[PDB]
Amino acid sequence: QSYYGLGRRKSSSAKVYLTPTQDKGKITVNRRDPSEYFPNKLVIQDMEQPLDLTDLKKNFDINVVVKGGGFTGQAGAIRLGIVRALLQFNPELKKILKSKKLTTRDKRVKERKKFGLYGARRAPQFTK
Amino acid sequence: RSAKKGAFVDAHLLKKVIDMNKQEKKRPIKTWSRRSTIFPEFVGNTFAVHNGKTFINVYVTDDMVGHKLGEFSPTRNFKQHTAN
Amino acid sequence: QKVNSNGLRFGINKNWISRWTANSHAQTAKWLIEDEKIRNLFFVNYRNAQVSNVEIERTQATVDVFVYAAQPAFLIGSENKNIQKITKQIKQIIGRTTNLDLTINEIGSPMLSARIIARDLANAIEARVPLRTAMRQSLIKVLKAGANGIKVLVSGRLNGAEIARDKMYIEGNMPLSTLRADIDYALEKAQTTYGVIGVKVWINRGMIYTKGLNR
Amino acid sequence: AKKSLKVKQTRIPKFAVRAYTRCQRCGRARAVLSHFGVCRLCFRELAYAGAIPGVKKASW
Amino acid sequence: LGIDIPNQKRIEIALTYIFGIGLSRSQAILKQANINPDKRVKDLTEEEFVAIRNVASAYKIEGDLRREIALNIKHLSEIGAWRGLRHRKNLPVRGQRTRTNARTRKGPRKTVANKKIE
Amino acid sequence: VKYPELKIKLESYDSTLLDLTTKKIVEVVKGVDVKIKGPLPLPTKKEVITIIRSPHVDKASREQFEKNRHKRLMILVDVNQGAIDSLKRIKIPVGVTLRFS
Amino acid sequence: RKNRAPKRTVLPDPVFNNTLVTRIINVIMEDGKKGLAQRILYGAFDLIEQRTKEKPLTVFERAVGNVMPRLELRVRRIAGSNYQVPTEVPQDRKIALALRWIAMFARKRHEKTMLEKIANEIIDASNNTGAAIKKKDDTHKMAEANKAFAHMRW
RNA sequence: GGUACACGAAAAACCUUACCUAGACUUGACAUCCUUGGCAAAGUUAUGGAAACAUAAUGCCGAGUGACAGGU
RNA sequence: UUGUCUAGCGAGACUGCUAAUGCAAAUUGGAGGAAGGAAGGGAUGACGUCAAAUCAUCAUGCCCCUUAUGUCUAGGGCUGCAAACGUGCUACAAUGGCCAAUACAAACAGUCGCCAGCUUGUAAAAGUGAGCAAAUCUGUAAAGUUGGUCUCAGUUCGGAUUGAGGGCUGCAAUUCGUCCUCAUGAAGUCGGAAUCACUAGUAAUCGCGAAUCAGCUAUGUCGCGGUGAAUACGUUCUCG
Repeated sequence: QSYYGLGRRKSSSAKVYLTPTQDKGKITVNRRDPSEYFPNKLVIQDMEQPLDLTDLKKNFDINVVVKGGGFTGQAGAIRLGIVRALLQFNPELKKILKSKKLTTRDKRVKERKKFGLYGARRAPQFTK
Repeated sequence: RSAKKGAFVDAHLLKKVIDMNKQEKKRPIKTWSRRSTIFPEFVGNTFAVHNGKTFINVYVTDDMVGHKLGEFSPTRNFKQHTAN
Repeated sequence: QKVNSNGLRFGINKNWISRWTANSHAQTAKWLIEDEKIRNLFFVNYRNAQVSNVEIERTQATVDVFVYAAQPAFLIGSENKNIQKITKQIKQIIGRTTNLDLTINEIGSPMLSARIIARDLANAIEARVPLRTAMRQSLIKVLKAGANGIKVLVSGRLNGAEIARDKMYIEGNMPLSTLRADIDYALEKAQTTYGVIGVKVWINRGMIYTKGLNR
Repeated sequence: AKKSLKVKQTRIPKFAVRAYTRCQRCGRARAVLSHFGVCRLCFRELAYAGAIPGVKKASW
Repeated sequence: LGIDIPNQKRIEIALTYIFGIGLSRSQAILKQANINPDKRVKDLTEEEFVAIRNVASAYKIEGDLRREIALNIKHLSEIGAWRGLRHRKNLPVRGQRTRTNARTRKGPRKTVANKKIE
Repeated sequence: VKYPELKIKLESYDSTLLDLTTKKIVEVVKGVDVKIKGPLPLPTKKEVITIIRSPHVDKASREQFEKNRHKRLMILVDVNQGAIDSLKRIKIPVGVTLRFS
Repeated sequence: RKNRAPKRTVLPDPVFNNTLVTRIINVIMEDGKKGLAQRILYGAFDLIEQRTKEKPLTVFERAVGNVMPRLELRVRRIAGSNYQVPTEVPQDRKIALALRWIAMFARKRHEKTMLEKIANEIIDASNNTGAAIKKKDDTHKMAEANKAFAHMRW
């Protein structure tokens, strides 16, 4: 069965189509290679972490389209999308995917940058 | 420079310098501003330029085509540093 | 000191004084510099009008100046002299490029509005009236006529002393901590022979939580 | 010199280098908004009165 | 013409130090003269070194650069003028503040106590 | 017919006020014509006006007023006479401005 | 007076499968990136099996186990001659201090490309040659040196 | 010091601007009233000048006179 | 290889039900669930405290010129410099630097503009040629990453600064907008007595747009974001 989820981690927006067919699970993020889309670092496996908890690269073919985030931002977008499609498969596994802090959005996004806050949170100083 | 009408003169500081350069070199003119672009047609004469104060007569030179009049009028002074 | 409610719980609960919009730095400058003059005139020139609020309604060079008043006769008048006077005044202040078609409408118990109370208190202060008695009468008239608790503060000279000690009133439930309570606010500046005295009144219109946007 | 500020805004004999926008009620082209043709605190109190489109206390 | 400097980095970088040839015109030479990058190489060929010192002169001669700079400094400082006046005192001339800045030309810091009032 | 495929964008200074107009268009266009695109939300290219509080020194605390220039795209793919007759006479609230082709 | 607050530990680095790995990556953080310090750590391991050969996982876990401190010293003063009093801390701050020590002793050095210098730093910190083990030995030896002042605890 | 500083300022070529020197200006540069109309002058291109400031020149639209307008 | 999308609402998250404690309220755990109990940020700032800031929104009470402190154009400073705080940037480098390319937005601005793509270029840019009053058409989104090099140097860090000559807008660009072809590689190789901001997208950090602006030595800031942890024992120092 094809599962549809919602990936919006790091102020992103994603469609996912988890199809547990004979396909290995190739991650087609915006229809280009992950080697240039992502570094070969932790991100190249942070993208596959949802598969890593669902029989990595052997199940849940990830047809994912995304917009939003950078290199780890897009990986997080596809991650939230895949885990949320997995939740949509059966509305009972939200609890067990909450612990991994991938779904049940922890709201980890660069929040509203404030007036007078230069790092988006840093006050100038207690001026003498 | 300015590169877009960057060689323009107000046509009223230009008249007196054109006349005075061609008389022999006549220095004093009542054309006080900082907008006179320097051209080799203004050689030999001085302008009564405005330093933010009275009309001080400074010797203008013509080497560039984008540099301007106030280049020859003093506008800032030294520190004259004091020990306290 | 404290924040003002008419900017705190506004924009989500209370209807705008001016309903207009446009793109960026194209024509909003003229509208924003124009609406304020009309708003101030509707309270300064027509003191007896008792305008709860003026609804400025602009969309592509046309303004429908609505007024919420206790009696239309203040601005309509007998023999339609008040209506022609106000139309000509607003037309001269607005130009010939914009139609006016102003209307005056009854508002249920206008004493639950703050603009009229603030304006009248400012007129009293700049008319050299005893501050104590005038404030007592205003509080009585605003509490008796069917309105909830009130929060009035007059800052500046108290007509002889107590300059930095502003006289602040607190009546009934006035929670600025609440974000939907319909605490209408308006500030006014009394120009008296002692300078300018600032009157601010918060009036409770009844809790506005899940009540909509219309004033 | 509030009259000087507004008049310098308006009158331009032949030199459009003196171009800028400002509030027509209180001038002070410093911190003005050419989007709204108004200064800062006058804008703030006008919005507090509710006569400005979009009025809220830092709602993001 | 020019001072020949050996390379531990690429030739352009060795040129960056010398006056008249800097990071950008030597970059142009490197992209146009087909210079072999130095992967822990001290030098490809010595004979080209001084030759490079002249190719950038196609844009503006380094000797001509410094001569024009010095001549303009002296001319505009000796006469009644502003740019030469601010150049001779060794302060920024293109509109850089000196209140707490412009000290890139005044040295790091020369601490002297200022006037204090009650 | 009658200027077919009239791209009518709607922009407002209020949140619910513009979605209300968009829903009014999508409901009035039906009953006289079917298969019309409805609510088509846009990035709503607003602006944020940051203003200081005191008439004097304050920049670490300068609150913002939000003239939220919202934007909803209304496109009629079926432009029968009743559909665009309703469209031209939608009578949006005065705080709503329509950019029509 | 704030009290015990809910400190949070993020998901481990999912390319090496260790929370200490991601903590180290996020403590030596330069320019804010993890794709940066991840490359730093991978190249450091590559040069570790290049020079001073050792398995990255075993050496990393051994370093984490060993470089952790024992106690902490709180400053106490009454009239004069301020001194220290021992206190116990949870292991989270211990591994955090290890993180900070590694970052400080790695990010700053001559002796060219950072790959080999950080590899050498982590190797020395791992094999009990003094780069962070000396602090652990001292803090144990410090308590028996100022015990006359350590006993004065209220 | 908190209760000022990448502040009020969210821009310093002149304006923005508050000073500076250079020029006129006298209900004045703008402006309420008095006063005079259907052709009435802000701004115009030459032009002394840098421009007001007088001009030749144009807009159902305006000038002078004393009371007064203006004031980061 | 579209119902994510953008924006509105409803259900919902509200101790809902259970167990426990707590004379109460109230709190913890467990279900559905986005979070289990103010859900991370903002706003919400009470009497009054500093008789704090402001006559600089404005109004002006009072004190001040009026054919003159009003007005004014033009020019200049408001970027002066021995000096001392403070904001950031930016570096003190190899996590990087330069070179060329690359992926992404949340979004925001744009019809003297944005400019795709393309010609010249070492360029501020010189232009050809669609599209856009703005999810279209654009504004490199970059950092990240790819490939070469650099081997920890006053350095390919850092572009600070200045001159030969041009470029964007604006009568005028020298001073005071500017940046760049070319030059420069300042200071600063980790910062003293003394301190602040900062607790899951937080700091740190890199970007797109823009506020005034005709235009800008804002690198900034303001809005949106991209990468992105740790600790917080506890009031022992400590401060309100």
